[PDB]
Amino acid sequence: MLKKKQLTVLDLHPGAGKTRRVLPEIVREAIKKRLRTVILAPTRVVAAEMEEALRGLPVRYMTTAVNVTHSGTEIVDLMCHATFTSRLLQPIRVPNYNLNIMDEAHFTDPSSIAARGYISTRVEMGEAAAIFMTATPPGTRDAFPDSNSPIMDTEVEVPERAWSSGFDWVTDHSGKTVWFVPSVRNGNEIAACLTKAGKRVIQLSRKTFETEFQKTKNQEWDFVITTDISEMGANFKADRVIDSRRCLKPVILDGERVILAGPMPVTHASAAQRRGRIGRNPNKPGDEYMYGGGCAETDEGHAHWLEARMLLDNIYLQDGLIASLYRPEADKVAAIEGEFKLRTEQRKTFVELMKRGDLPVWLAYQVASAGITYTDRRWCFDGTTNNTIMEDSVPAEVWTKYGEKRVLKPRWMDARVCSDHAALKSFKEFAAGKR
Ligand SMILES: Cc1n[nH]c(C)c1CNC1CCCCC1
Repeated sequence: MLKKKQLTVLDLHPGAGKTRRVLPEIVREAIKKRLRTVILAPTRVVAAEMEEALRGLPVRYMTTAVNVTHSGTEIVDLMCHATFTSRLLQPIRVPNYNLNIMDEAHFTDPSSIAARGYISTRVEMGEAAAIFMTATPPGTRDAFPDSNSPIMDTEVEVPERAWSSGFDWVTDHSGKTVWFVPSVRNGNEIAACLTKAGKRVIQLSRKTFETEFQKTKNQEWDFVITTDISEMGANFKADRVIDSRRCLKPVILDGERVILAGPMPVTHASAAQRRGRIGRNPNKPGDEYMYGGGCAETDEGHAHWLEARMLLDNIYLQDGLIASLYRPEADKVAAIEGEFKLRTEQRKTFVELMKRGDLPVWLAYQVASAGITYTDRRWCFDGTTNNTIMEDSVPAEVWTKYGEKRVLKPRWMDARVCSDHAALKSFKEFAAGKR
């Protein structure tokens, strides 16, 4: 696999041992052949699991999720998918790795799509080798792959709101359940209903993942309520998965605003990854998978692929050349390569609005391309009346950096800045000039 000019897709079924068995063998061979290597983890939790599988081997951990005293003799680096893309964008030299390994290469967040695009272009140019590790590569049509032990698959109606009757099977179970919901707010309602019935519930989402995941090992629990983030290598000691089969979809309207459409069906790749949380122990057959809807190709026209093109257009590759998206996922967006390329000063603002400002890629692009500097927050207050942000069914209010109380009304509206209580609190701090 390690030979230059080659991209290999390691597609063994979920639980086959790609991370703990195959990955250390690849690393040993790359070290023997003196190949400068990079290993890409989707989250900080998976990075910690990788250190346990690679313990003893000379690997340089470029993350604070691991506490190691590095010897300085390493030719293998390990970092998260988002860290790789961030360093490419910033004015810091990233080595031209001979071997590029991506674990959980099915991750559809914008920085993961960008990393696949950049790596596959280098391979196509005859410069590097690459290995994409996932049971569900882009374009998969099989929601029910093989597992370590048989799974009981049942199509059933799954509640998406609090309930009084009709779903006895949910609370009559005596094991442990991992329940996938379409959003943070939807999960809050189901958690409240279960807690009222005497159940012990843990909630997981992108912003709380590392902290709350530790609770699954440190305390007794009956249910885990989670968004699609737990599709990226999160492991649990459970015997049942409840899957709504629904997700939210960011959509750009008239190139003017971003809305969160849905809930709508998940892809076959997501359904297989959600199902893949159970049936992992070969000695424990009979884990249950309850699913409440069908699959569809909802990644076509999804804003993450447009945002990935915005990142790739602002990454240096060679003179005026721009990296393409990974071939099996390129038709998900209607975009001309190079149309989002910014000049030096606007690019610097774009990077800082994402890195320090914590704004979504699309929103960061509108501000930077309009010629506005990072600290200038006048655009958060001069939008039209129909862009007013609502807090508890009443217009949200902030004190500006000048000391004036103003209604939050952004020139560009992106629904992700107010999708939950935590997101709106962080966007209020940005509008006030607090970061
Ligand atoms: C380590 C681990 N992973 N998943 C589960 C479940 C556990 C057990 N944790 C409990 C915590 C409370 C005391 C007993 C041990």
